[PDB]
Amino acid sequence: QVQFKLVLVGDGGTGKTTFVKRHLTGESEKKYVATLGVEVHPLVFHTNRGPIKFNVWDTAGQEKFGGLRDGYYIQAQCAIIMFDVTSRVTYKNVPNWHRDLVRVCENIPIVLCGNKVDIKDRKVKAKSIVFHRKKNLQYYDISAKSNYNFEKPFLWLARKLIGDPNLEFVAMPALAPPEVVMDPALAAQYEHDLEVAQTTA
Amino acid sequence: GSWDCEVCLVQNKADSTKCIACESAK
Ligand SMILES: Nc1nc2c(ncn2[C@@H]2O[C@H](COP(=O)(O)OP(=O)(O)O)[C@@H](O)[C@H]2O)c(=O)[nH]1
Ligand SMILES: [Mg+2]
Ligand SMILES: [Zn+2]
Repeated sequence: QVQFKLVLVGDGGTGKTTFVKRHLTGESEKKYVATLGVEVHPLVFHTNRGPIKFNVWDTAGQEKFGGLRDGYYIQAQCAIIMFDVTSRVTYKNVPNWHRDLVRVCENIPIVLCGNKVDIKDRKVKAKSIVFHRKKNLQYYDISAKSNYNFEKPFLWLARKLIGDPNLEFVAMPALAPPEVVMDPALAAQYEHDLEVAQTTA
Repeated sequence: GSWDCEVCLVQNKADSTKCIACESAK
């Protein structure tokens, strides 16, 4: 069985727990690690080359009080760094998370995710999201509450870890139904805005 | 040989008596 420890980090309140819990089996088969106060969600995705399991480490809120302990990071093979596109300070703190992460983990593939893009009054827009470009990371807009772009970070990570740029997910995992609607037009605009931003500067 | 932690799922060495991550016993 192919599996990877994936650490999910970012400021308190950015939507990490809401994001990981979208995956229904990941939630039903989650494991609590009492010593570190972590829940590990085993998220299986079915690819054209078979199942890949991401064991996603979600905190119990301790990130609100400072950096996470070494044991949280140890043996991570990949990571998602999340911020909230409605809270500029959460984006300002991304470089801190990246530092703390790479201090313990070095090499690993990392996706940067701007969460909550379902919220109309967006504060951190495409033109301001630069950190990934500075550090060779992949970026996605997401909305945990609507499942918007849910699979994207996992698929990018899988391709990187497996070393197969043509890897595909055969089907989406079973997800909790969207609690909010992600306006298709809005999504189209944000995707374009990221394209424009990517070709810019 | 190596052993997967049944508490946190991290892969550990044969030498390891406890998990390098979560300190759980083999
Ligand atoms: N509108 C919206 N709210 C969200 C989204 N994701 C999380 N939230 C809200 O943000 C708050 C914190 O979410 P939580 O998962 O606890 O964030 P965490 O502390 O990083 O784990 C909660 O009230 C969530 O309902 C999202 O995609 N859209
Ligand atoms: Mg949380
Ligand atoms: Zn362990």
